[PDB]
Amino acid sequence: FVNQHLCGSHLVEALYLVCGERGFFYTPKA
Amino acid sequence: GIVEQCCASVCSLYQLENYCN
Ligand code: NA
Repeated sequence: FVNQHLCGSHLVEALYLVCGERGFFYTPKA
Repeated sequence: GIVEQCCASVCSLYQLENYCN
């Protein structure tokens, strides 16, 4: 489900799901 | 950054995993 254009909450939900308990960092600007 | 790579273009598992802690 990751091989598409993922924007906004959509992208964050993909990080959330794939990263699991590791967590992630979301830096839209850098 | 991830916007350019995953929003402006098609994302990949590889790219997303780059942002996992
Ligand atoms: Na891309």
